[PDB]
Amino acid sequence: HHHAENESYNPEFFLYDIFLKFCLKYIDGEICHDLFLLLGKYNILPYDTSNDSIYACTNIKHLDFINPFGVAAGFDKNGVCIDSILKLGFSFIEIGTITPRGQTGNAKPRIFRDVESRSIINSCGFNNMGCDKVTENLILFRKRQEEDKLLSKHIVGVSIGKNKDTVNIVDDLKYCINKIGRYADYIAINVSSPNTPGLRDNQEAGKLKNIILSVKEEIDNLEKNNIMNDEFLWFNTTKKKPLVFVKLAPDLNQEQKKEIADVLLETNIDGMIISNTTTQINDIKSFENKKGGVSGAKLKDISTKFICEMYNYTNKQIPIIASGGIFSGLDALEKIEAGASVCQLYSCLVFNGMKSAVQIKRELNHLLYQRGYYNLKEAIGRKH
Ligand SMILES: Cc1cc2nc3c(=O)[nH]c(=O)nc-3n(C[C@H](O)[C@H](O)[C@H](O)COP(=O)(O)O)c2cc1C
Ligand SMILES: Cc1cc([C@@H](C)NC(=O)c2[nH]cc(C3(c4ccc(C(F)(F)F)nc4)CC3)c2C)n[nH]1
Ligand SMILES: O=C(O)c1cc(=O)[nH]c(=O)[nH]1
Repeated sequence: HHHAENESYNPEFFLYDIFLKFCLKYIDGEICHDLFLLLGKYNILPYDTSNDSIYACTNIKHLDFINPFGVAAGFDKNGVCIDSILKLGFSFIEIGTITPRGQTGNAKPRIFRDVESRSIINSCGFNNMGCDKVTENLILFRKRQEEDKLLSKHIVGVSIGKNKDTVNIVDDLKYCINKIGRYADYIAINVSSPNTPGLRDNQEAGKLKNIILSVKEEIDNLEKNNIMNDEFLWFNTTKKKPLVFVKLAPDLNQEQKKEIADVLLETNIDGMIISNTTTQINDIKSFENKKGGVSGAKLKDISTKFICEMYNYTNKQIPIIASGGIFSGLDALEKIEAGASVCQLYSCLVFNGMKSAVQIKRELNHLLYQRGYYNLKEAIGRKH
């Protein structure tokens, strides 16, 4: 895997795969992740030195993604590794999920990998330093961005959720908006983690509608009450108020999916993230003892079908962010042709490591060539 065919700051430098195979075999998952974050904290991760193809750029409303690959929520929960993760070759990252107060999360061990099936199962429970500290972390990023031209088009979304013991989710969502919203290019509303009791209940149509409208109202009030401030309000990439996405769980029946789509149309959500982890996977022997949501290759078909379903149920009016089992350029094109405008990676970064973005971007470009597309946007929804 000598990178020279396509030194150490190259994401495909041959030692990374060697270290990763060893880590995946012998080293606890959460310790591997700590080591990754530590390398990123000290800016010693490798970095991608390519200009991305202009023919694989994509957008959701005014968000102009330089390429179609971001890192999904839950990878940099605290926003401590934003620059270094982006510089691996990703166009955006969704930090969080954050909650108003910090939490250490559910008890360990709580994360388990299965290399054979390229799957993960987790019961993390929203481990994060809390909205106020993560807001300081994001502000530090936004200040570095302001000075580094190389980062000026990269996007940062923030996933928001509730503390375990909070009764009304809306209170926690509004708290996060008023503290971190002005530094976000978009807000992702997390009503789909399987590891916070009762959170998924908020996918019910009536509750979801009130959640979306409350979040939009709070963002709109943030603007109204602060535009005239001397310091410009939107200290983000877009220089506009954050868009609002909802992240949905794949474990829903067809009637729930249809009622949610009706709500998304009425409330004018800006995007839907399809999807979070699933609790409906049984045939992973090494996970049989274990609690939580499953990610990875065994989630691919489930979530791709879910994209097709919500694209049609929303009559193609709500942009889609794809999450679930994306590893290859083929996987990515299947999500886009199913309806997605943009892809998020998580398991691919765990199992393929530092080369994840370089490799998948290369694979997608070649496929767009072979398939005869002029650009990526032409492929969106072409399955339908
Ligand atoms: C350890 C772990 C923590 C996660 N934490 C979050 C989270 O905090 N918020 C969220 O919206 N999704 C979270 N996810 C889900 C991912 O963002 C992603 O939606 C999911 O893993 C499916 O994508 P993949 O198959 O590419 O891994 C987490 C996933 C894992 C494995
Ligand atoms: C929230 C959460 C997620 C997790 C688990 C699922 N994350 C991981 O397994 C993980 N994350 C990052 C890595 C990579 C890495 C890590 C270390 C090294 C080395 F340099 F040390 F070799 N190389 C490569 C893949 C790049 C891995 C294997 N736990 N908790
Ligand atoms: O923090 C977690 O446990 C978590 C959140 C989420 O949204 N999805 C997930 O799989 N885990």
